[PDB]
Amino acid sequence: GMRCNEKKKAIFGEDTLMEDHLQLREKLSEDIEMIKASLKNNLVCSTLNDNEILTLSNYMQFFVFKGGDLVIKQGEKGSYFFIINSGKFDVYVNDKKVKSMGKGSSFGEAALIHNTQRSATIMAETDGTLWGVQRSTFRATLKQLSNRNFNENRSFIDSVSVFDMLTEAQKNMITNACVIQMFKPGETIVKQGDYGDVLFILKEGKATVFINDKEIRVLNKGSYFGERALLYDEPRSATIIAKEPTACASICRKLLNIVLGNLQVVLFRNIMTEALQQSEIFRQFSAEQLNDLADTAIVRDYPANYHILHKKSVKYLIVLEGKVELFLDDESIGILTRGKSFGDQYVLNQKQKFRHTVKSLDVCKIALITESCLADCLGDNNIDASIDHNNKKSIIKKMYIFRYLSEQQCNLLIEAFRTTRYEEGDYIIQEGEVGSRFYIIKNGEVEVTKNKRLRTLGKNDYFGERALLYDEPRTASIISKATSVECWFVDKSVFLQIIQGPMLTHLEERIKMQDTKVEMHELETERIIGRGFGTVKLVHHKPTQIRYALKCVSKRSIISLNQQNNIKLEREITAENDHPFIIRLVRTFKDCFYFLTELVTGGELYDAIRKLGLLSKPQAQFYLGSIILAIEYLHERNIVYRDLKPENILLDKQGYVKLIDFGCAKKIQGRAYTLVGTPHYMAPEVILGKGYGCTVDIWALGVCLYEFICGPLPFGNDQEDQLEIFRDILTGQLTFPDYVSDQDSINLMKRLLCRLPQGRIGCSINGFKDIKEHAFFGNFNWDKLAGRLLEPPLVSKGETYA
Repeated sequence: GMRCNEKKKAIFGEDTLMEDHLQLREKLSEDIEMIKASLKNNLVCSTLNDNEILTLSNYMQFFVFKGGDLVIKQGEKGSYFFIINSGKFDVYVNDKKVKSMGKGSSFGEAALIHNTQRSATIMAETDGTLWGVQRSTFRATLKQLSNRNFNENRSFIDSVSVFDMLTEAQKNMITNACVIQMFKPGETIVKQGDYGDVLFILKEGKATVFINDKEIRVLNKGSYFGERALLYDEPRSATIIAKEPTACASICRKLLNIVLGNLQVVLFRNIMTEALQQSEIFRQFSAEQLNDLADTAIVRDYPANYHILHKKSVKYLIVLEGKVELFLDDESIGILTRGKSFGDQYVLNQKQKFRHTVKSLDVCKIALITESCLADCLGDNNIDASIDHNNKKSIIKKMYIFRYLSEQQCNLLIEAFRTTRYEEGDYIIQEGEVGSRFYIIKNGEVEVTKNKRLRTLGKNDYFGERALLYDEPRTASIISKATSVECWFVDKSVFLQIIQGPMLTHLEERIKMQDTKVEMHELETERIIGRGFGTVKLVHHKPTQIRYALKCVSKRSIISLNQQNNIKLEREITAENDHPFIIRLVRTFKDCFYFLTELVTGGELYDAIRKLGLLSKPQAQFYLGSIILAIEYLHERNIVYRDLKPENILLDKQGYVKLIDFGCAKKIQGRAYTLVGTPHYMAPEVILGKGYGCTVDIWALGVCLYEFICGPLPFGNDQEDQLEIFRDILTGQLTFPDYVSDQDSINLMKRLLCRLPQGRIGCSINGFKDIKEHAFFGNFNWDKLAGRLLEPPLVSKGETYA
């Protein structure tokens, strides 16, 4: 009997105590009504409907205690929330008796929001029992309720035909406008003849339809009605009455108009945008431009066999319904069905005579875009020139170098483009030579080469942009690899006449820092500039003499709080950020993790506002405006920041802002539920645990504006206890001091600090447009902000760090 000659591995606070007291107990009517009563008064649960509270009530657990047994200690980490069922319980703060609690009373309120160290000890005087629930269970139950409600409502949005032409984002936005409405047997949901404006969808139960007091049919779960009442003012065709207990998801037109705008206008824009984008011309148009074409297009119904067009200043034609046949003279050239379109030729050549014929094959609906309709869309009568102008604008607005310049700067630059032609085999650029030109390929193809082939570029690609910022050797060659290639080009001399010093300095310094492929051994630490988490060192790169910042995240710090999956997700977000008002990552290192970023030398915004005192309107516009662009950028990439506060905003050498610290930031996929952020800045929806998204940063924006204009924080300014901060956030009164003289500032603050996201400015389908166009910003040039053409509020004299 031989043995195994290997080896075999071995195996190895408040929740432990409540386990000793837990017992099974069937809940009666009297128990449920007590729970229901107690939760209706609770900070988080007061807004919840009966079915939500009844669900939460069921997850409560029975805990039996003897007189003298410990329930809660003072200084231990909190977790349970309690409702006293029987007996008496005494509260001893600092080993000193204060209150005596009995049947109906509650304690451990804060535990339902976050892990908090308790204040006092609760002891049991007589033999008594508690109804209890943990945080985990409570937050999980609130998550599941709201999340399933949302998913169920969205499926019903999908089953309703009138919403078919809404986008993903539009459907998700109106899913939140769904209100659940309960009807007992006998209750009439809608009555024949009433001008109602509400769609209804049966989740569970059945309801009977009555036209003229006569039963037509019965309606089962999934059946819906009132979709026409979201579009038009019309009487109800029927009287719908509930047969059994029924739950209805409902959408009112009033809320839809707030959230989405006019539903007919939005649907048509989507239909028209999709059609117009089939043409290569209108793909380059902006969303606004296409929306304008949709709003002003002439819509017409034609009978069959009608000459819609023959030999009229129509340039483009879209089939909304039916079929039309296209003719060149007597030759049929094709049939256009629903969604197809015609007119590329005439859109591009404004003055060209319409040579084609369009004839309806059946009864049809057609959208027509005229010459005036394009001119109004584009802002001038020279359609051919504007389309060319915009084609170029679309190309350069994708490049960092050009996309943040003012519109006036961008227009002048486009106008300065000159065209040249090349024979096949011509070196457009030769490597090693010093360039002074930026190129965009109009026609043909080119080959990028070095020392062998690297790439191939064609129509609307670009190259050589670095020559506008630097005097350096071309790292590659550009050989014309086609028949007769044409490039648009702009000279450096022209670029330098258009761009001004501050923007040029920003670009010079920013594009350079990707070139320096640094290594850890090439960095020398000058001084420390931050502490924590870890430490931030100012470092000096020996080869290039460029100065950087080096954050030092410790391994033992990250592994302690289990932030394993969060540091990798943080690196991803931080690396992808490429906006002028967001910190730019250079590279990372490991051995402790490291972030190498650009050096920001003008200190925190926390200190700047404290140097300035109360900000004037122009100063608040500048800083809040700057934060808006950074936050907008992140929201467009589905990133919620979650920790917006002045501490997390640095100022650069020129006085422009840099958003830092993306530890709390997250790539949003649906509704987020985790409680993160800094309490004073946290949005109500985060605290209430029913789901949130990018809208939280807009609340935070409001908190910042309040600090800027008013001085103190709007909620919990005096408070240190986190429970009392959240309370003031949830139910406190928003007030403004007597020295705040600006009506528009207060209006904006109130609407940014709207508790429910649906009524919050910037949280509708228009997004930040509504914030940017608010009267507070009436005299504010957003165009000049991004391009660094505004005097900032404060310019730092020398460098400044914490």
